[PDB]
Amino acid sequence: MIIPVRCFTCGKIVGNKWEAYLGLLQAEYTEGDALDALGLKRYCCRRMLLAHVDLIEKLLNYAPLEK
Amino acid sequence: AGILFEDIFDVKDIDPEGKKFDRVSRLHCESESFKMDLILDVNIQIYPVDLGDKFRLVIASTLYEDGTLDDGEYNPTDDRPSRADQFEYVMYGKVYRIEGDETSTEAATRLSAYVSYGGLLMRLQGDANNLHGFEVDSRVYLLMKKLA
Amino acid sequence: ATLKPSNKAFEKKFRFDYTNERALRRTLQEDLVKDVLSNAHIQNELERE
Amino acid sequence: MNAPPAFESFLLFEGEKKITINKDTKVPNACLFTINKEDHTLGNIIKSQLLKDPQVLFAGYKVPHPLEHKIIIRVQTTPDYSPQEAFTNAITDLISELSLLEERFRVAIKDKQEG
Amino acid sequence: PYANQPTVRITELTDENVKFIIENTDLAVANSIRRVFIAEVPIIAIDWVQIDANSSVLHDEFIAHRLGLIPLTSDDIVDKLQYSRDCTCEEFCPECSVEFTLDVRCNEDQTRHVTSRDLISNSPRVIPVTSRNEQDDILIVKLRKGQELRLRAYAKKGFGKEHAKWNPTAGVAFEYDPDNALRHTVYPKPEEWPKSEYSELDEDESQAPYDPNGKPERFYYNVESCGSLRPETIVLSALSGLKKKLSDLQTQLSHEIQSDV
Ligand SMILES: [Zn+2]
Ligand SMILES: [Zn+2]
Repeated sequence: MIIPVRCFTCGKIVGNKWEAYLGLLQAEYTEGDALDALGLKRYCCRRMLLAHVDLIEKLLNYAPLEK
Repeated sequence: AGILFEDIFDVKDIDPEGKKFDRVSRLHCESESFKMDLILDVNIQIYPVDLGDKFRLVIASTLYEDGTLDDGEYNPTDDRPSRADQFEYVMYGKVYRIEGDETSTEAATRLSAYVSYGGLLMRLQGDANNLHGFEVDSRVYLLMKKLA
Repeated sequence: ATLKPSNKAFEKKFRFDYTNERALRRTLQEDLVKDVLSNAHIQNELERE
Repeated sequence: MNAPPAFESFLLFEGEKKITINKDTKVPNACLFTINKEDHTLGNIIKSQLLKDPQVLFAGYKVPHPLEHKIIIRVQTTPDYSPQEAFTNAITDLISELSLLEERFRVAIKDKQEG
Repeated sequence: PYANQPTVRITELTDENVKFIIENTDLAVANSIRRVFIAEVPIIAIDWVQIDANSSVLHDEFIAHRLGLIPLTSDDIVDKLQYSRDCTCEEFCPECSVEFTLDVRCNEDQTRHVTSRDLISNSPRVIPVTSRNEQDDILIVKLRKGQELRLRAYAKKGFGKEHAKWNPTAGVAFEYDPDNALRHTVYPKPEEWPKSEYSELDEDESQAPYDPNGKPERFYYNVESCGSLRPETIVLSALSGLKKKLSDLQTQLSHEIQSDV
C-alpha cells in the first residue's frame, strides 16, 4: 500500500525515499540512476523502491467516513 | 618398539585411474629393499606428493618408542616419547583384510594387507615373510616421511 | 548356495574332503586332523551329511 | 494464537537458573553447562575460547532446539584441571579481549576523527 | 592458554557507516561481534501507541507498526535510560521512556503527508533521525481532506532480539579471507568469481594458494547505521554489551560454583 519504512532484508530506511524517487523519475532519471542517487546500493533496497506500488494515492480518492 | 613394517617406497604413479577426489589422491608405489607394491590414499592437500618422490613408510602398532599398547583415544596432552615426531605424515587405521596366494594345501607366499585410515585405504602387497605382524581388526599407524 | 552350482562345483565346495591331510592340517588343528583321519564314524557321518 | 512473546528469547520466565552445572559421568573431568536464555552469540565464543585452552580436551556447544532458548556447553579437561575453572578462565579471557578491543577501537576512532 | 591481543584499523568513518578491520582475533569472536551489532545493541524505538483518533485509510495496527519502524536518535540517551520492565515506575517516566505525540488533520484539499516531522517528543535528545539536522522525512501516512490522525506514542529502550525495529544497523558487511587461502569455500571454477574489494591479488590470479597452517584472521567489517546510533557508537555499544553479558554470566557462574563449593 504505502512505501514501507525499512527494507525488509537489511533494514535501511526507504520510507523517505519514495517522494525523492518519484521526483527523480519526473526529473528524467532512469530507475537505476535514481536508486543510485538515493544511495540504495544493495539490490534488496533497490527491490523495495523498484517493486513498490503506491496504492494509498488511489485509496485517498474515496471520500472519507467523517467530514 | 612395536613396528610391523618399515621400507622405502619410491612413488611410481599418482591416480592412474584418474583423479576421483580433490583433497585425496591414490599413489602407486614400489619399494627397493623388499619389492612390495603399495596402493595408498593420502591427503595431498596438506601433504603434497609429487611423481618420483621417495619416502620411508613405517607401519607400527604404536607410536611410543617403548613397547606399549595404545588406547585408541585422542589425548594430545601426552608428552611421552612418541615416534610420530620423527615423521611428517602420520595416519591411524585398522587392518580389515589380508589376502594371499594360499592354496588348499600350500601356505601363503605372497600377501596383500588392506588398511583403512578412516576411509583412506592402503593395500601393501608383497612377500608373506615380511607381513607376519599384520592381522585383521588391528589398529595400526602409517608413519610416512618423505626423504631426499 | 546349493541350487545353481553344478554337480562338480557342488561337490568341490560342500563335500568335506577328509582324505587331504595337508588341507586338513591347514584348516584344522592337529588334534582335529588326527581324529578325523583316524576315526571312521566321523567320516561316515560327514558322508551321510 | 501460540506465538511466544519475543522477550522469551532473552528474559528468564521465572525462578530460572541462568546457568546450571551438571557433572558428566561418561568421562572424568567433564561437565555440562546448561545456560538459559542464550544463543550462539555466547556459545560460539565460549567454545572457541575453551578450545584455545591447552588443558581442555573437549569443548563444544549446542542449541538443543531453536524454539527453545537454552544452550548446552560440554567441557572436558585434564585431570589436574577442572571444567568449571576452564569455563571461568575462558570467560575472563573473553572479557579481557572485549575490554582491549574496545580500548583500541576508541583509540582508532579518535585517531581517525582527528586525522 | 590465554586470550589473544587483537588490533583494529578503521579504513573509513562517516555519519552513515563505519568500515574497519579487526586482526589477531578468532572467527567466533568476530561473528559474535557482528551478531551483537545486529541483535544486541539497545536503541530507542516507539514501542507503545495510543490512537486517540484515526480516520485515515490505514488501520491502527498499520499506523502503530509504521511508527515503530521509525528510528529515533539514541546516541547518548540510551545509556541513561533503563528498560521499562526494570523501571520501578508506573506506566512510564522520563527515566524509562520518551513520550511522542501526533495530531494532524487534513483541512486543505491537497493530500497531507503525515511524516516523521510531525512526531513531537518531550525529550529533545530523542527525535527522528530525519528530524536531526539531505535525507527527507519518513512518511507515516497520507491524509485526505477531512481525515484526521491523533495519537500518543511512547518510545522504549530495546535491542534487535526483541524486535527488528530495535536493530541499529542497516547492514553489517562481515567478510574474512578475501583470497580463498583457507579454502573455507571451494569454487568449482574460481575464474568465474569476482574479486573481493579487500582482495590483494593480480587479475591473472583467481585465488591465493592453499594455506594448511592458516586460521581466519583480518576480519573486515562495514557497519551501516540506520541513523539511531552513530556508526562507531554501534561498535562501542556492541563491545560493551557483549562484555556485560559475559560479566553477568561470570557472576551467575561463580554463584553456581560456590553453590556446590
Ligand atoms: Zn535493504
Ligand atoms: Zn519508568
